[PDB]
Amino acid sequence: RDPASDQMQHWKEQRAAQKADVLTTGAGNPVGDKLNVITVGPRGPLLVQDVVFTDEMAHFDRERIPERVVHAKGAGAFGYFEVTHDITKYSKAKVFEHIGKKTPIAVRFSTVAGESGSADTVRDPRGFAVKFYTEDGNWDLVGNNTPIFFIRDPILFPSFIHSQKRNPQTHLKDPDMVWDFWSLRPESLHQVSFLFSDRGIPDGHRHMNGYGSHTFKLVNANGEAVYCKFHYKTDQGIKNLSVEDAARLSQEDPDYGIRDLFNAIATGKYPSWTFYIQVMTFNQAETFPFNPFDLTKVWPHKDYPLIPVGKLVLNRNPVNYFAEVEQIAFDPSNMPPGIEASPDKMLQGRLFAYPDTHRHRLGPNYLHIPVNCPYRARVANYQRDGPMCMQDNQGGAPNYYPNSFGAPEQQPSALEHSIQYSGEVRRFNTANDDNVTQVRAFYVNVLNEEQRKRLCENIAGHLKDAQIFIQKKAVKNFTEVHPDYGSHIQALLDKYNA
Amino acid sequence: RDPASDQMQHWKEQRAAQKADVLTTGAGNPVGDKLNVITVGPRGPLLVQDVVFTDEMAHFDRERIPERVVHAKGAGAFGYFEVTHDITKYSKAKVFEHIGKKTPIAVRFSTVAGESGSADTVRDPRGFAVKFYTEDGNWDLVGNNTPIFFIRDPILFPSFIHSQKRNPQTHLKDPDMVWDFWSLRPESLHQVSFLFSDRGIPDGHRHMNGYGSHTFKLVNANGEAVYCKFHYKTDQGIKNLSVEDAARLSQEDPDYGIRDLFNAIATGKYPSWTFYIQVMTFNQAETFPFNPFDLTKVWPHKDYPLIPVGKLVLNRNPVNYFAEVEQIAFDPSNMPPGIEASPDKMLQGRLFAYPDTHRHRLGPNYLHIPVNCPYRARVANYQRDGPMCMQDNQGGAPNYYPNSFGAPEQQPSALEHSIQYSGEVRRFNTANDDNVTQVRAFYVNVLNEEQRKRLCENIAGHLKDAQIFIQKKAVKNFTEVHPDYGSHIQALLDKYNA
Amino acid sequence: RDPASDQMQHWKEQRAAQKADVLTTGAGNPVGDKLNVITVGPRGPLLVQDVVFTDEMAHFDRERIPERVVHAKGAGAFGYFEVTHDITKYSKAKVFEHIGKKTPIAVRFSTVAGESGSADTVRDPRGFAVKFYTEDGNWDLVGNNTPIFFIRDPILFPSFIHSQKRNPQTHLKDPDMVWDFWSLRPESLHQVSFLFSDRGIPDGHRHMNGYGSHTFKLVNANGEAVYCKFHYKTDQGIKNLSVEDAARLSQEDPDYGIRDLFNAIATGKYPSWTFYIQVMTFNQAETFPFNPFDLTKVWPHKDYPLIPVGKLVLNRNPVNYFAEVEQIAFDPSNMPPGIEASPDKMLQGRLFAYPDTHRHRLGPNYLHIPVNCPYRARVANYQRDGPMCMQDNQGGAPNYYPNSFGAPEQQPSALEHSIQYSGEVRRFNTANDDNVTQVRAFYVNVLNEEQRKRLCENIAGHLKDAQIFIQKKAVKNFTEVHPDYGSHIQALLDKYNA
Amino acid sequence: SRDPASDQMQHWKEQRAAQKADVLTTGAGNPVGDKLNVITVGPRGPLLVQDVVFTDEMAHFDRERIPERVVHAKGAGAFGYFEVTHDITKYSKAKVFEHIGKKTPIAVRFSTVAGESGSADTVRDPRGFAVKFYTEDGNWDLVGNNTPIFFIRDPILFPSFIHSQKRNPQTHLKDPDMVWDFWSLRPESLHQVSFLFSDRGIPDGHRHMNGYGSHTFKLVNANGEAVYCKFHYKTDQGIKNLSVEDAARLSQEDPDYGIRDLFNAIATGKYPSWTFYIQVMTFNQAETFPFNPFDLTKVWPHKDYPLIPVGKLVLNRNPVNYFAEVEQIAFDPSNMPPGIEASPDKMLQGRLFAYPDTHRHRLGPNYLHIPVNCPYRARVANYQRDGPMCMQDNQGGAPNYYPNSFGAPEQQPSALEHSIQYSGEVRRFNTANDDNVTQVRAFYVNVLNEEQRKRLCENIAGHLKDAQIFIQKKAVKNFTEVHPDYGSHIQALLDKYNA
Ligand code: HEM
Repeated sequence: RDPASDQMQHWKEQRAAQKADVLTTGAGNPVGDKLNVITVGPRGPLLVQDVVFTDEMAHFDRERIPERVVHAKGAGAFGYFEVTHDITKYSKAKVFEHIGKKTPIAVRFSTVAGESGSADTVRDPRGFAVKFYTEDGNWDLVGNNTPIFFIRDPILFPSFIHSQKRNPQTHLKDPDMVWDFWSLRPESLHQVSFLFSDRGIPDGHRHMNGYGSHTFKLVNANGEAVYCKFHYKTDQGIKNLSVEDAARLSQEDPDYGIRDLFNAIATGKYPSWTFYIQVMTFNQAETFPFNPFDLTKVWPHKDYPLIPVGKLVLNRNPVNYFAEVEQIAFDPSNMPPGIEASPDKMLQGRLFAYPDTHRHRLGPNYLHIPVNCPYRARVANYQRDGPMCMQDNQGGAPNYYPNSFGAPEQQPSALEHSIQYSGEVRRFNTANDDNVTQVRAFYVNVLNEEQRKRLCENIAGHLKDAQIFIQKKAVKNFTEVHPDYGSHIQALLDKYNA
Repeated sequence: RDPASDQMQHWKEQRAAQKADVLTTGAGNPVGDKLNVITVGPRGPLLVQDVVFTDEMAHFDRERIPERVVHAKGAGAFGYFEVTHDITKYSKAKVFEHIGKKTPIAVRFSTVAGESGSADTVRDPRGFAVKFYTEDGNWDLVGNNTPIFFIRDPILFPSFIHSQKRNPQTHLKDPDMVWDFWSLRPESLHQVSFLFSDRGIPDGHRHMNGYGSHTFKLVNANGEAVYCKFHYKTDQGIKNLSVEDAARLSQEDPDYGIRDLFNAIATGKYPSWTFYIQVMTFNQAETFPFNPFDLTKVWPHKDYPLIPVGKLVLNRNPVNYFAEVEQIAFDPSNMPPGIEASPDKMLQGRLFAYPDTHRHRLGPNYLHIPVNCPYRARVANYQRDGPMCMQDNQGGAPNYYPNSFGAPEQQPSALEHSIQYSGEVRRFNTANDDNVTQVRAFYVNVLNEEQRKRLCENIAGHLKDAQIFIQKKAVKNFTEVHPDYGSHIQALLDKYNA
Repeated sequence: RDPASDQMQHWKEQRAAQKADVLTTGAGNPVGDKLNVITVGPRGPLLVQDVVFTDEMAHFDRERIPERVVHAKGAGAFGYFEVTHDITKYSKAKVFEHIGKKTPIAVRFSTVAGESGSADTVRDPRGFAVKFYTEDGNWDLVGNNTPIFFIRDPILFPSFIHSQKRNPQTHLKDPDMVWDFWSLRPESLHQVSFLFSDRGIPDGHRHMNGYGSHTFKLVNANGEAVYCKFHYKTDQGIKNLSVEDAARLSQEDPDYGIRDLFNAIATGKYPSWTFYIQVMTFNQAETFPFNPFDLTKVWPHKDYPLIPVGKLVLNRNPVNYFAEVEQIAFDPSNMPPGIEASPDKMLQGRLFAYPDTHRHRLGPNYLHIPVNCPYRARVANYQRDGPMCMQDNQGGAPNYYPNSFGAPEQQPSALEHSIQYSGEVRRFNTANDDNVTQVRAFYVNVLNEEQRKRLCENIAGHLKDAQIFIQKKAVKNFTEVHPDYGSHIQALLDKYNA
Repeated sequence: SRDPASDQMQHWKEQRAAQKADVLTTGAGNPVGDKLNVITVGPRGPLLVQDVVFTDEMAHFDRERIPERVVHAKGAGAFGYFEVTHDITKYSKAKVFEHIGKKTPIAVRFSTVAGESGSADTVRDPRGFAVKFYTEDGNWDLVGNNTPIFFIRDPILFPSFIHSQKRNPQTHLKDPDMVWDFWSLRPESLHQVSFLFSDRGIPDGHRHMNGYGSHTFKLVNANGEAVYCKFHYKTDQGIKNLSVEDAARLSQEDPDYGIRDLFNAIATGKYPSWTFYIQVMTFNQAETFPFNPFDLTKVWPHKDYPLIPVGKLVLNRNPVNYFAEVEQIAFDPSNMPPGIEASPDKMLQGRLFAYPDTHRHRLGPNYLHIPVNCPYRARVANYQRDGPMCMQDNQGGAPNYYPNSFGAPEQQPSALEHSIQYSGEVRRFNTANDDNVTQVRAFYVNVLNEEQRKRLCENIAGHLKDAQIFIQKKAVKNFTEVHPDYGSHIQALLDKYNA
């Protein structure tokens, strides 16, 4: 009797008021009997000329595409972003042009490590990907529910993902892998501390915040630029699940977040987020006491306050999930003029990985998929062909550039902003950037002892199943942040170890 | 110039009287400079943040799809099929519903053995596929320029195709392979004789006939059935290129068939074909002097004369060749009600092979591409998902059948025609059915002494390159068709063997 | 300190005393630093010439392949099959040739509806696939832990699967879908009663049986044929979990089946199964009160007793799960001489489905994958090419049959059995084919009073969520099996709809 | 009395010295009783699904084809070795150059450029000359051409140039407007177009042509010192070309002339060889070079940069299966062992991405598991896993994350990349107006005699004539800037054609 459990009945109401459609093959031929197969006699074998069977059976056999290598389990919704404040002094992006402008958006939430059948309510970072359909093209802000990440170099991302997933022989989640990587890489202390905090299991997707995480770049109409951070905080309030609640729910309803989001929109409780930016000038980036492009660190609110910008509103549920959610593609490199990448190593690597994996998971022409289409921008270029090529393939337009025959032209208004760099082209070590200073501020200044104990309990509940030498180096890293942090964990580890 | 050479100039005189479009990325983001790459300094290395380069380059790297395993080289056009005579007593198909009914058609000609770079004017059968967009879905008549073929059992087709293409080690056309298989399978004599006659290299595609080759089955409104052939003869006249003419044109213009057909439609010289059918009753099927479903045999006109039905007209050149011709897919299994298959073993195998290879060459959802979409029918079934799902995926419609929720329903007016078959289920040998009779009639009656000489010499020019024991068995088959036939070729071979 | 948790340390104890391997790219180039990405200066952007990063990131972007459309969540193991008795009177199959002959096997257990991330201890059928690498090629016996199935016609299979999986709009398991199809298809009664009994949730894969379910056909050396059923019963004893235990484990260890099997093998507690068959002669097939090819029916033991055959033993864990378990493919069409298919419409449908779905999920040459390779037979034929062709591609052997150059030859002894059938070619309706007779026997004779209580409880526990009109027609089906059956369920349903 | 290619099926059979035929099996190894007749219900009845033999063979026939190479689709392949003759360890520490007399297996694919899988070999086109070294430090792919230069000097123009070299997107026909509108708007193409439309446009097979790395590369020695090098391999068979008349004839008579020619030469023992040289430019001379030494449209003059010998390439083994060993072979310019790196050549930078990207598309994500692409002389050990058509053991139970405490593969600092300092703005620097004419004039006036200049002009005219007049005018102005005689001679011919 919930809106999700009645969707077939609601879809019906319209069909009772018509007749049914005629059942057809894929080629549109009417089917006379699709409940019984063609055989010679009632007890005879099946015949090849039963095309109706093979046509439907062969499409069933190809229903599955590869799930996302990460963030495989998720839920999608649609709505709009509305400007509420003028930040045209920082970014000339059309999406910020004037107060009151609405831009259609697509959103997909997710976990990270679990695959397409896992539970929603498990401890994991929560993906929060937003796709803005602007006139200067699509702007993908592929954020998640934390301002930081576990690593600061993108070449370590496949290893970290491997360590979070299944053992390659046993196919089991391996704590030895999980904490051997985290202990050997102490830059994860910051996001690990956030991961095992209360915010590690949000109460559905509507009660959590979202962050672009990376430092980005904004460019105004004068060609001047600043660096920035994208925040969108829930208007529904920060709400989490205790580990007792999510465990029950992980079995009771592994699709808790999907059901919650669909039911909420289906009854008009349209969720919303307030969209902010932090701004840091180039001079301020030269005097920041850390690397401003270090994904393990936040811009403190005192020195870089939140400037409000707008509002994210989700008011439409997907009609077909596979078409509109499973096949949606977010590319962090989808950035319209007035918004550019920073030299954040992690973001730099993301600029390659997403279109690369999307050409594998979906296909070379994945931007032709309806939800991925920049349907508010006029696409015209010199790319042609590819498997599953749709529309007119830009027809008979000349396919080489430059040309003398009227094909599209570049326009200097969309050219990037120039930055001077100097240095050797090599691999600079960032393993020993500051790993504990901002974490100590998190352990002492952000949490109460009620949250400190739950956090130390949350880590010890899972680290206990790793090897003792791993716990040694793990605790060693927590004591460098706070001796309270380590010894608190160490006592609880002494408990499970007996 | 000819309308083919001027196609870029004409596009300029239709579009380029306005401003030029905006050159964008795949995601629609405008591009300021698509002529120079992003580097650090004028002589510095390339940067990953030049995603404009990666967007265009990665799509270029993915343009190519597998060519057709056969008939890789061809040309496409579009037009209509119009009804001129009433054959509704034979077939209830909506395509012949009333005289004057027009149906949009898609057509693609082709050679057979050559790949995408081969020449048009070479000795080879000529594919002639026609796609009818009917209200009952698409009907694909995937014919060629001969009423017969080389074999009568589909299990030998992959080897015959292998024998006609490149040697697996040298990648060269091997005459040993061609005539070893042909001498070992004398059922090929009928189509080998047609291949080496003047028709083997028709003057383009407008000057050849088209045939469904196979015996088909027609069903009227009262359930009664008849067996039929599909003929469509050229209205522009039969015309053939000579050996020196085609050899020269293979050098001067490999794409002769493309250019000729394109320019004809472009100068309003629309080619056309007169549609016919032969009808054979089920009682006549039992009295037929051969297997009536034997693809190596014709139905003689004296005993089974042609019957007018309609006309085929091609009057629209493709706008983008890749999207409309290279991506087009014809399935002989695509038959609307009133048109069914016969027990032709060859056709029986083709029922599986085409939708099977199309899921590979194009993809599981290849019917979603525009030219293969049945855009005059209403596709409604319980198939969902698949790679590159292009439509709404039928929304939130119930995906299972039967169901109590108004989803599509089978209609019993589309049921197939039921007939009894007699015998054990078993591999029946057709290798030594009649191989020579209808070939002797082709040699003595269909040709004159001018055409026999030119045909015998055409065979000798290719058979001479195989080994002697291959020439021997080949002559043994030709001598078995007619003594003058075999001795004629043996005379030429002796000359070449010197 | 179970062997699963200590897999990495055990692997390192085999290192120990070996210097670790040099870390390379895909092309074998040694890597200097795989922990830091190339940039222009310590805080400059990323460079395309960091091929090491791209080489690794691009492969991580492609790790995932489509999961199985059904039976996605599974566990694999290896061992052997040993012949214990003499059934050469029935089957000339070399896999049964002598008592004591050992044939290697590979096995995969699985759930059905859950996808890759789902839990093991849920109510579902349990796939039990066995691949026999025989000297006559591979024999795939793709069974599950029940001798019957929900349907008896393969064209209903996509819809049954669709109704068991997620709603197309909400992406949630939909009880209306599950029971609308089940209520409208009473042929599901027999397997539904099994599914919701105690046997619906086995305590791991070692404590369940396996059945081929379908009728098969055995042929001996003298051409005599008989029909057959396959049975292999667990020597570890049938053991099932309560829904309370199963629901609890689905939160603790969703991989309960994988862990129990991996650790049982690794501690030498090899599970085993006793392989049986039931034999029905063709004369008994026509006298049989039921249709001996209806997948919803069993063969009663009193009239067709279990004939012992051999032993299945699993004594080796997989080394790489993805390479050995995820990529393994079973085709019921893989059958050596002495083992044939029956006119069982369901099996007839499966003959096409598995190779079809493996060419998509895995690739056209998925038989080249080692676990799918028939490494005890010599593959030699005229198939060539295909994407990712890995072996010698059969070198430079003549690729056409027949030929005169000593290529592989057919041998007539491997010919199939020839039956004569009778009747039209048409779709015969099998919806009302005795849907209750063997179900009432299951309720009355097989079960005690407790089992009936749990059965009706497990039924009403899930049917409670279907619409009232869906419950009525469902209770109608159960009451047709037995008035006590459907009234006990109805008595429970009213306590749920209150 | 027939070339070895013709007799290959006969030679295959007689290799079976009275062996007895292999048993015909399905894909899964099941013996086939009758692969000549399909299963029917009666002699005149319809086909049955339980004929698994027919479907198994047919469905694999339906999937034989893979996408062709987006460029260089038409070509031939051969295998052999590279032998070191001189000591260049002063310049590079590559194991393939380790000591004099050291041999390394090589695989080579020759190719044309524009035509697809069915085109003719003896047509005017650049010739691909890719060489794969299976060294103990992994594979070294040297993906070269038969010319030391190219048409453009920025990788972003390569798709547009290739498009303008292939078929018109509506008519599927070759288009002179497309071809000569791009070249005339991009006058950096002058240098390589002149080489194209000279006598070296249609070589007489693959054995009678040179090979070059074209790009400037970098060589690093054992001390960490680097230079800028050019790779050269010269035919030991002599420069030999086909006339326009004979090339036209052979394109019809024998479309696969080069494939056949190379195969018979190896099969009769006439193994072709190429002497491997290197040009060497220090970093000081790099700052003094009158052009951009990383400009792919320019060569280092031999008088100023002489050839230093290294060894010879030798092709002595034909492929056994063309599809598996030639059609499926994959060369990646980014396959470079230590002691060999890339220069900031913008064209080389784009190719670092394109080939492994296009190879994951054409062949599949795990294309390095294909044998002819396998670096079978080095032990692959990394933290990559799974993927479509995972072939070997997938590295077993080895830990799949780095760093790790369980003895999995480790980086070694001896393979670390050479470091160069760069300075400037990060932006798009224009190189369209670099020197486009200086070396083009040297080739027109000195490398060619009067007889070759006429054939050169007649080849440009015989093709450019089919373009529109306004394209001919801007094209001649480009040739005029090379030399007035150059532009005037072409204009003299074009006026004859256009009448
Ligand atoms: C018309 C009926 C059926 C059809 C069309 C069908 C189809 C399929 C398909 C497409 C797969 C995926 C295979 C893969 O991707 O690896 C599969 C898996 C499987 N099926 Fe069915 N199925 C049917 C009924 C059955 C029956 C009757 C049984 C057993 C008696 C069964 C047992 C299994 C098992 C065990 C697997 C998993 C194989 C593995 O572990 O890799 N199925 N089926």
